[PDB]
Amino acid sequence: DAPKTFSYVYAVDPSSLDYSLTSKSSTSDVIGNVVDGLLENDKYGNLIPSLAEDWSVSKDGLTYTYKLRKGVKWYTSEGEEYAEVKAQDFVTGLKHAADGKSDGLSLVEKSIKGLEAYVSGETNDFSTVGVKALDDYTVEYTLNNPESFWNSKVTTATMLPVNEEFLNATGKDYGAPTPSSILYNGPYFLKSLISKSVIEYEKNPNYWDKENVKIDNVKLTFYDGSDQESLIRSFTQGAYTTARLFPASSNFESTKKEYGDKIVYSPQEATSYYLTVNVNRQSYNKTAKTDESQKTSTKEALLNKNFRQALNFAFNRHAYTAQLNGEEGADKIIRNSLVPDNYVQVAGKTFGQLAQDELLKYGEQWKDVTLTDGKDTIYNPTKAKSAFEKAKSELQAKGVSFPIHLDVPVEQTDVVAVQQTNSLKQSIEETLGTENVIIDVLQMTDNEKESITSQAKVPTQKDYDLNGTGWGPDYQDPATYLNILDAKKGSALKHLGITKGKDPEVVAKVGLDEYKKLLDDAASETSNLDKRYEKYAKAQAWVTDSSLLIPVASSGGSPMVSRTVPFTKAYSQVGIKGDPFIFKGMELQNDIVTTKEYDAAFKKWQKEKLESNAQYQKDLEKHIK
Amino acid sequence: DAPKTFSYVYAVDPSSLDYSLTSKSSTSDVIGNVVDGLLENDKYGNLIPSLAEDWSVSKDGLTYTYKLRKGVKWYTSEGEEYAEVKAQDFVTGLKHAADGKSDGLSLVEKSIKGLEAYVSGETNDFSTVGVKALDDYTVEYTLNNPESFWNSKVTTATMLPVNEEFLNATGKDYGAPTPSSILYNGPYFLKSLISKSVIEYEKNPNYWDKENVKIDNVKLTFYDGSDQESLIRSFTQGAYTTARLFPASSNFESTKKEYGDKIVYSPQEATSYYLTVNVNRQSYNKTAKTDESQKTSTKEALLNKNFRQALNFAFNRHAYTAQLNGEEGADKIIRNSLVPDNYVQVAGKTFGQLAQDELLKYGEQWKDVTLTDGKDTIYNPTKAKSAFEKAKSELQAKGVSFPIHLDVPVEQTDVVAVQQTNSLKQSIEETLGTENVIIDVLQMTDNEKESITSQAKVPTQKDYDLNGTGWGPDYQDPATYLNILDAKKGSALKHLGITKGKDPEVVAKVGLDEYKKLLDDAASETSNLDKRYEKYAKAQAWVTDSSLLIPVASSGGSPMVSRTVPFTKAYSQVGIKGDPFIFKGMELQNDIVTTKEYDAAFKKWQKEKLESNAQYQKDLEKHIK
Repeated sequence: DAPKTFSYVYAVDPSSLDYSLTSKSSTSDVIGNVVDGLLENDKYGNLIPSLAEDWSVSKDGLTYTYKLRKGVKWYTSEGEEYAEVKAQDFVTGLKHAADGKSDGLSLVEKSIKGLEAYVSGETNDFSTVGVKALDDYTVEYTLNNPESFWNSKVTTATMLPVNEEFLNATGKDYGAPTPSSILYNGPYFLKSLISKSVIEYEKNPNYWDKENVKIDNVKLTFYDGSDQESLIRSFTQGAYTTARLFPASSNFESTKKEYGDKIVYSPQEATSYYLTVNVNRQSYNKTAKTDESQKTSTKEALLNKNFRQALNFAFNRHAYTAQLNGEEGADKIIRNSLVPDNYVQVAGKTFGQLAQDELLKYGEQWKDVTLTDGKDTIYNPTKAKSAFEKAKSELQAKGVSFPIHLDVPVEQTDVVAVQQTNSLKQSIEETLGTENVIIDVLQMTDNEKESITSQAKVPTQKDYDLNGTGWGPDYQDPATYLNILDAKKGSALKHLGITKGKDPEVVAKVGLDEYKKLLDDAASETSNLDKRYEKYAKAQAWVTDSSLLIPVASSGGSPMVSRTVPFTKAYSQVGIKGDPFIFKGMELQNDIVTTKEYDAAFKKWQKEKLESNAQYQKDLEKHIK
Repeated sequence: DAPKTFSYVYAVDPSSLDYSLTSKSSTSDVIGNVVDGLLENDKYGNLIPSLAEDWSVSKDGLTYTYKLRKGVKWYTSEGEEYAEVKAQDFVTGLKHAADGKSDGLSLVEKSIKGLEAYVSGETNDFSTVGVKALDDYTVEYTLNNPESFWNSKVTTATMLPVNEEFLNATGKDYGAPTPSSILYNGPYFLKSLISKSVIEYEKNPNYWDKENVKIDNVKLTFYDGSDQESLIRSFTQGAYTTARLFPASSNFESTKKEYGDKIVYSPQEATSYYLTVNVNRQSYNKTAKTDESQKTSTKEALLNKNFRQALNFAFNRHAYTAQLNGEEGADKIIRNSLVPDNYVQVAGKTFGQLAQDELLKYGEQWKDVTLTDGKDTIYNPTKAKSAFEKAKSELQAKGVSFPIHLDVPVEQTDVVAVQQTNSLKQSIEETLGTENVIIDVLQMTDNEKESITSQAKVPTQKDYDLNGTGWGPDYQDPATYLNILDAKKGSALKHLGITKGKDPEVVAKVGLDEYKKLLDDAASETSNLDKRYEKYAKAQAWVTDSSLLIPVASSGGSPMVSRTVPFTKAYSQVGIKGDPFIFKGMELQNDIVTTKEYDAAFKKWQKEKLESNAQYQKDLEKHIK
């Protein structure tokens, strides 16, 4: 349901309940809950009607008139009806503040006409002061000067109403620090006021605005400041509704990890996911195209490198991976390469660092593109439109018809895959415009999607224009990734519609023959790791530029909570000795690992892993004999 | 202490424990914990010694030789010593993989010399294959070609050792999915393997590297994927050490708030804290200056506006408020003005918006300075050095001697105040250089700090050059702040060493007479709120430029946790009806408010409060009669 009791603390006892005579907040903090004035504040600070249901100010700004609500009663400490709140109770309160030498008078002493002369003593009768009860329900204030901020003063303790009969009947005991010494017309009764112990309010069931009083009981235990941690301790046990924390105390950091974020996203792993562009499709059993003019224009468009690059630059990876992971986890799985950035290294430089240095040769469009993990560096609508206009003119000189239709199958029963593909259609069509490119998302069963993609071994059966797939490593060398596009044995050629031994026509068109020379020149380096990894980085740059394997994401990046000490476990990306279920070296702890501790441990591990692998590689020389 | 049991899940049963014959990960995930090979991985991925205590490769890269550790034993399922691990066990394992038609052979089939011919069947004797036991503790591999990634292959299941006696003795039952079907030499014993139920490992107490095995017991309950939420549920009950979360499930968001950050910093409040520059000091009972030449040069320096602006631009507020609040709470209390940004508004434009528009008249140094809350916009070391060089030349033409010494008292027993003042000395001296300015932090008792600042009513007793103090509002008008510098009645003049009715000399030097004309012109507007608040914004711009009241911070910004529904409570900055202990309108809830929910509620409240106050101000017209 919803709680109706509020429990917290207070720090200063009220020495007096006479709100007319003192405005120290140790009194007002009680009185503001139990005694109402002319106006209130809403949740936005606006001065809204309280005991005055309406108010007006004269044209000259000197006269303020308040129309009171009629059915409002004063109530005793015991809850018994005393009398009806009348306009004269506002003359009484202000007259009591003057006669009683109140400390809260300087806000209105020189504003209310004739009041300053009455407090100084040069008049002895209150009739001259600019507060009048024109009738039982009309309070009128007259000021010396116009005050645009006057209404902000009517919510002070000095300006509250006081019943004259009760004031004189109780006499010297009026305003004593006990609940029986004042009368109540506000949202709450003061049920208990025990010095250096407790303050208790209970909702007044006859309050005129009882429906806005949503907390029925309020209890404030006395807090001396001797134990700053009693509050967060009581809150954790459920005794307090709220708890102030103190950043300077010796215990703040422990409090921070107990109530801080604990969800962490595992580091990205070695499997790389990408989209395969079918540049040699001869199966159209599942297409949205109608003409052969559309099939032809699509086939020529996909063979154009500028057109594949325009698709690449137009694809919003964050929106695509926000559908599978979180919005907070969307960047945690993005990969802009095929070989992971740090899969190997030479002289402290990661493979992605090497591959990026070879990438700008292919054109200015690769400026600022880093072949890294964690953030989409490829998506660029400006670059995508610039790439497409170049493709548009090349194709338009070949009788190509626009828009280009692109079939992308997806399993209808896979909600995330549908949402992801719909986002792919969205980002590309938004960037390139639907008069240019149309992504035809074809939803279908598990098996027909599978029958035209993953179990369509024969390339001539691959029935799509774009499809998502992945690849993971088998040995600690870039070739385990980069060999999948090998013109004669590459396993990824069937996903592009290319058979391993045929199609020299298509292989030459997409440039896979130039890639083949890059593969063999890199493979020839059997000993020199520097030359070897430099030459494979040239191959990765070709893949990035080719846009045949439009990168999407990696494995890993899954959210989790854990009491495992992170980055103590043995680590590997090939073999079995660093797999996820390897427990040698792993440490456990009693407390949940917080997100901040995990991210600080990850950055330190990243820094140490770089140094360790580099020192290890230098030490490979000592194992020669 | 530290837990020694790991509890989680597994999803695929091992169909076989014969690691030589299959490399499916449903087998390797078990075997990697219980059977060791030549090399391991450390926590960084490096291939480190395992059963081979050292290894070498020939100059041509074709021959790899591994020196085994001697005291390693094979152990039964029961924990009984079987035999000592010898080099021949690596010939046996690879020969078993060939004879048994293993699926994990394609990694090394064409690398190990003569192996491919043996698996194809054109040789029938294993003596031709490039794996040899040169003695009981020397394994030698011969490759067809050099492979810089070869060692990454020796941690695969296919490459693990196998005892020949046990292999032939157990026969057809070898590798069955039961723990008695293999032998153990790795970190763990396989204690239980019940299909679709449990996998249990126990630490092997005789393991050669037992000190790196820090988890004693591992239990993996079978997880079928039928209930994705069983994992986070079991983790919350303490049954699992870790738990994967699934961002697509209907329950992820609830999981996120249960394990997400819950600490929130209350919004900044109306009290403004600032540093008062003593421009008229005639009490030197607590100073670090020695000469009169230093007192004179300091007195003239503080009267220079460029010098006060250089101090202002040089003061790092984030570092100062990182000592009182958190490092995560440091910006949560910063204020760059005297009047709060949104204290009043005209036509949807906040007072800080008005004041900023009047600020750039005073010079280019106020470019990009916003008079807002939340982020230090004043601190600028470039602007501080540019301001000081202008001050340097003006003062150097008046016989002023550098560095300028500035006394700043602080209560020694107040740790935070000491740390804060030391950071003030740090940031200013780092920016301006210690040959130019020196901030002399004078630590002292509670009372002497109090005796020369807050209870030194007479201005001639103010014994400092800079001191921190604050001021809060009494009515909803900018004048409640801006009147404190009034030349004849302003309460803040004594903090600058200026008496309310005297010192026309000093008042004219710092320009407080020009400020006085700004105050009266603004005060003259009794009705037009637009002209009134525009003219007070001109006064605030003068204060910002004067740098007599160098702004520091606000009240509020305190960290807390709460079950209160935020921004339902009545709100006010003057009066008593919106004070912190006002409970009318406040709502409670059962769950702890998370930081994300509180910050989304704050931004929405900020947006609504702006619209509500503006609609309210337009509606003030209907109350005229």
